[PDB]
Amino acid sequence: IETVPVKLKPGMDGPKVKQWPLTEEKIKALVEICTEMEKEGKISKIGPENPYNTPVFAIKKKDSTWRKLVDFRELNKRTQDFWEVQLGIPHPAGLKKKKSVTVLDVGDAYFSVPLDEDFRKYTAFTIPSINNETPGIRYQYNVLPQGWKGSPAIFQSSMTKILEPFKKQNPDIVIYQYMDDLYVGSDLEIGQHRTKIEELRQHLLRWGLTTPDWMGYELHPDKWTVQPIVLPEKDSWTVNDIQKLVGKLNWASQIYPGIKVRQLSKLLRGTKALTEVIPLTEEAELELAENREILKEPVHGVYYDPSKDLIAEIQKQGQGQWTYQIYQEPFKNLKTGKYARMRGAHTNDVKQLTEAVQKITTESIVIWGKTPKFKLPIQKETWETWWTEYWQATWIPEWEFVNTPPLVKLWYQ
Amino acid sequence: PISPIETVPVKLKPGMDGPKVKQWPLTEEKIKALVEICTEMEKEGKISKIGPENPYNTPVFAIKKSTKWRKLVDFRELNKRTQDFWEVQLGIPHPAGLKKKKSVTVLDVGDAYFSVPLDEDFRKYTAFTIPSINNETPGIRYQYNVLPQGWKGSPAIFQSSMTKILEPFAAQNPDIVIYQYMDDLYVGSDLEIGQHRTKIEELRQHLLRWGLTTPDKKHQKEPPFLWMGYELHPDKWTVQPIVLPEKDSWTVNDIQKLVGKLNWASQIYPGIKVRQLSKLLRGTKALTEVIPLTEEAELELAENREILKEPVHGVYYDPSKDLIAEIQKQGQGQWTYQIYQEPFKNLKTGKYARMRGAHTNDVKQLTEAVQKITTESIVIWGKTPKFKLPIQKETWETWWTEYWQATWIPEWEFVNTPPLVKLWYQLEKEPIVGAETFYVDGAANRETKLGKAGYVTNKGRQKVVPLTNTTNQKTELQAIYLALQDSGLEVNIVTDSQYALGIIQAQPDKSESELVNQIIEQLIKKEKVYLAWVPAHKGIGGNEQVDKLVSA
Ligand SMILES: Cc1ccnc2c1NC(=O)c1cccnc1N2C1CC1
Ligand SMILES: O=C(O)Cc1cc(=O)oc2c(O)c(O)ccc12
Ligand SMILES: [Mn+2]
Ligand SMILES: [Mn+2]
Repeated sequence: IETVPVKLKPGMDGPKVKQWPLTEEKIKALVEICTEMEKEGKISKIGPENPYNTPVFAIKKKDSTWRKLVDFRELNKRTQDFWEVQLGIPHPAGLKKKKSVTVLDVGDAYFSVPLDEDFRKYTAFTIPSINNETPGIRYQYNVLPQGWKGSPAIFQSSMTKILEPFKKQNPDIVIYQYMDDLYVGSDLEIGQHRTKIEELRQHLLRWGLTTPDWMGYELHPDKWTVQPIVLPEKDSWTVNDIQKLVGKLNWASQIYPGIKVRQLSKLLRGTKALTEVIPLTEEAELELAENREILKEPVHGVYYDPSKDLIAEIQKQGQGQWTYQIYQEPFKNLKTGKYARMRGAHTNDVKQLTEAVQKITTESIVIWGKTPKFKLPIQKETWETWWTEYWQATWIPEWEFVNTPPLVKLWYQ
Repeated sequence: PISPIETVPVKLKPGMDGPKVKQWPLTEEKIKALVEICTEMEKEGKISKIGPENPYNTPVFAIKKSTKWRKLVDFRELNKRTQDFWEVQLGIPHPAGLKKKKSVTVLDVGDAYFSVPLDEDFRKYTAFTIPSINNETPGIRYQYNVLPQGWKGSPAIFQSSMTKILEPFAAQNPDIVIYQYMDDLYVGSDLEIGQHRTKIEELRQHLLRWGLTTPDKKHQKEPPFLWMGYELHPDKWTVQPIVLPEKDSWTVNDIQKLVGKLNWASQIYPGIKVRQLSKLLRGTKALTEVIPLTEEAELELAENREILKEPVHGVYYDPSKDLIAEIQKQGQGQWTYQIYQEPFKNLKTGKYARMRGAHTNDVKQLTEAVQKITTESIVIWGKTPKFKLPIQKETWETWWTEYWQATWIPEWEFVNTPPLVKLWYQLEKEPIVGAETFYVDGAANRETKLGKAGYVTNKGRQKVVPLTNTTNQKTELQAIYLALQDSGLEVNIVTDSQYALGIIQAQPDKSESELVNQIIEQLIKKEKVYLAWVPAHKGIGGNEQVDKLVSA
């Protein structure tokens, strides 16, 4: 009943972000959602003296019939030192090492805490109308809104208190909170681990805190690694195959110092046809084997800089496959990976890319407690019109749109 | 008279005080006109005399056209100190998204702003002074009690006040559609004309009880309603008349205005083109500079005059029927589309002509056009249209499977109307056995721009071409062009240029570079081409041989 005073960062005004146009079915769903939220006092209508706005979308975690997702990305940047410095939620480095990690949505708890009365005007949002036929429906939040990085910072003391009996009861379980999500990691058998999650759900339910109802929200970060680069093993090398191989190793030497290609180049002397078969000499085979032993070792000197942003690049590999790498400085990868899923009838590109972004973002949160900024291989307008069709997360990472193709496609196959 | 309308609380920007601009003297006949106008505004409660403790002021002028003077207050300094408001009427509806109505009435809210009160605590900042004659006596001090004309917050507050006044009427009459724009009201309904005119009168009376006056049925406007450059009938719409001038000479201003009018007309008039006319605006921003119309620009303008020769109208939206969009290629990277529910009547038309960069292909541009239409449809009708496209399924399926970017394609139908969208050539995925292997390379001097482009083949053929006014990039493209000129219908080409590899693997069929076009012409004539890449200066077989030739 007593509100925590909240302030923007010094010298910054509130967000004024355009509301994206929405289909008719999503406007209706948003109108039904907000009519209830206003009856429940969570949000109230505002007037023209509130110039701020934050975009809203309608997404769909599988259920009977629609949830409201607010893109607080701008408001989060403009309230940053309030939530990252004053009430920052530290990051445990052991969460990435547990055998199983389950993710639980606790965002419903925020709705019981009132929001600082002088801060509510910054949570203003608009439900658009079809073809601008009527002015937007303008609301602002009265309670802590989901997706705002200040809601967990305020609810943190209440969350530590609710979780305290569970942690003393289970001293080995790692619990980390990122926004509206709890990440719970254990080293238990998957059957015992799911029982412990149900126990924790019953603990939160007993203290009045509702939650959901081999994959899904269940992870296994002990099986994740940084992925290795691999060279093909062939019995017959053509001139073209060797040229592919010297090209890849020349690109690899940009990351690994000790790569050598001299013995392989000397096999291609004197203007050969591309399809000519070249048997590998003993000296090139040993050159090839020594390079294979260099790529099985991690690149050394790669460290995470908490002062820098994380960058995530994605490559479309075809055959429903996608490769990604997370870095802060070019060619010093902190993690690389691959994504693939195979249901021809239901599946398409934007679909795969959207699920890849959410997967990479979840891996990022588990490991560094921070989302990356994505270099998305897609047209800007195409992504902006369809990403909400398959978004099932409560957060939204930063993204930008890459317009040049890379030849490094096959270099990551 | 206290107004029954709830005032909106207004604040000044933080750390700013109200305006303190002193009033310049005006002529005696202006002052006499100001005293007469203000005394009538004071009687109507729109202003009020204030004491001397108010330290603020804003200049006032007076000017006439009728036989009446008008009062003008220059609120520029107060606007700079006024808070920001929720942006007003930024997006207007597109008439193609409205639904047909039997009757539509326009209502001009006369004296709109002065009928809405102003926040009491904020009125002190609107103080102004009528100067006494020869500045010998104290000036007459007034301040506003309503929304002043030209103040930063008057449009936002009035529209907000108007909506709150309208919402009980609309709640009682869900069979009535109202759209507000500035101080106008467009009221449409499907009721029989008798009871529709009754609802209009009920609305006028409802508005009148809050101090909002509206034109009598006598002075109520009639079709059509000139609004935002459109002409609106209850059952059809079009753009206002487009007049393209005949001129002996054309400046940048004249052609910028011309492209604007042609763009505006393209939303209903099908086939408008603006590629050649917009090419003339490249790079130059001198408004009065005369640009000579090219041969292609003259033809394009001629083609548009023929399209604009007789009127075209658009039909309104029927939500009960499917939305269909069809696209045709015009050539030179130009496309046009129509959105319709029924034949012979279009909801709207439009064009997509942009090249994203220097090179594209038809399948990519078609996808970008479908994207532009999908965005436009969601804004106007809240949904995605069914597409009819001049591309066969096998053509698109092989493109979006192998295109390096992610993309989404809606449900669509193939329309056989030529010209069809096709893949003009496809590079081989594996090297061609029995086909000659060309090791191409190029080089140029960055100062003299003198270059060389040549090749060495496995068969022993070698060639070198001298090049002037070129770059290392162009030479690498000239080298591939050379190997395509001198090879059979099947050829393996090995380059060291990542640049040239990225261009050709993008499989373009259109380009702004003449050289790339010539390479496209050669790739079409070939039967099988394999393009391979190796690192430069790594001892890689034939590449080191051709590198030594053109380096010299
Ligand atoms: C300018 C404008 C903007 C938005 N809607 C409308 C209009 N004006 C019309 O005349 C109109 C014509 C046909 C259908 N709706 C119309 N109306 C609506 C109110 C019935
Ligand atoms: O690879 C480089 O270092 C730049 C480079 C690019 C290229 O397309 O062609 C090159 C070339 O023909 C050279 O002789 C040297 C360097 C390059
Ligand atoms: Mn080269
Ligand atoms: Mn070279």
